[PDB]
Amino acid sequence: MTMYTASLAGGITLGALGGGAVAIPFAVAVQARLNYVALQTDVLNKNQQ
Amino acid sequence: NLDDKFYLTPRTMYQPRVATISDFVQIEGCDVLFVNATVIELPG
Amino acid sequence: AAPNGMIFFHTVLLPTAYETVTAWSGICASDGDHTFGLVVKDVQLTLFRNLDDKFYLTPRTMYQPRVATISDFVQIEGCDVLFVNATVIELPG
Ligand SMILES: *[C@@H]1O[C@H](CO)[C@@H](O[C@@H]2O[C@H](CO)[C@@H](O)[C@H](O)[C@H]2NC(C)=O)[C@H](O)[C@H]1NC(C)=O
Ligand SMILES: *[C@@H]1O[C@H](CO)[C@@H](O[C@@H]2O[C@H](CO)[C@@H](O)[C@H](O)[C@H]2NC(C)=O)[C@H](O)[C@H]1NC(C)=O
Ligand SMILES: *[C@@H]1O[C@H](CO)[C@@H](O[C@@H]2O[C@H](CO)[C@@H](O)[C@H](O)[C@H]2NC(C)=O)[C@H](O)[C@H]1NC(C)=O
Repeated sequence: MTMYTASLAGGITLGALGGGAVAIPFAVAVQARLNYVALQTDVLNKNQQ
Repeated sequence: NLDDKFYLTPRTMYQPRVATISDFVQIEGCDVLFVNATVIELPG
Repeated sequence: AAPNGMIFFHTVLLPTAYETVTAWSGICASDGDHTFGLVVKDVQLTLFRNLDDKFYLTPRTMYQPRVATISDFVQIEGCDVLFVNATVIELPG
């Protein structure tokens, strides 16, 4: 169970599946989730802080 | 908006965006609660 | 039907290979002195470029590339750092 949860957590930042462990920033994943919720139209004034 | 330009926003989050002609469907009739406009005022 | 119930046969797609593409989160278009951005209207689609520098869109469930048109994009004022730079000529028809 702990390995399962760790793998679930680590899969969020995995950029590709066919090769090595290439990662993306967590903020990029958060921005993708935000775009899924609603299409963001203010690119300059990002306030993820 | 203030400049009489039509905008579209989702209801989950306020993310206004400019409206284009491809976002609309044309129908014959009109409703009472529709905003009146001419060809010039229509979105580009 | 089954004793005191039922059985379901679910048929699913099993992938055996992956296509690698270079994807962009948007296009920063510079028409003269007017710089604006174009983002994909459907968040379920991935935008990439072919060998002939033509923009294509594909779903992430299955690799089904299709040519991108202007009606698939939303115009915004600002640009992001991770956007591909382009001019009016390079924009989709
Ligand atoms: C938009 O234009 C329509 C059509 O002219 C207007 O509807 C008229 O409203 C008046 C006032 O209530 C009625 O007496 C007429 O019978 C209506 N005409 C039709 C054809 O339905 C409407 O009021 C206008 N909306 C505005 C100006 O906000
Ligand atoms: C999906 O399978 C097809 C069919 O086997 C693969 O296409 C082959 O690709 C190799 C390598 O370039 C060529 O030598 C063969 O001629 C192709 N076969 C056919 C029938 O076109 C394809 O590469 C696979 N997709 C992958 C591995 O991503
Ligand atoms: C796309 O064009 C923009 C705007 O000119 C480039 O952003 C500049 O990048 C340089 C190098 O990192 C910075 O010093 C500038 O400050 C940036 N300018 C602005 C206005 O942000 C961007 O690098 C270009 N992308 C390419 C060529 O791939």
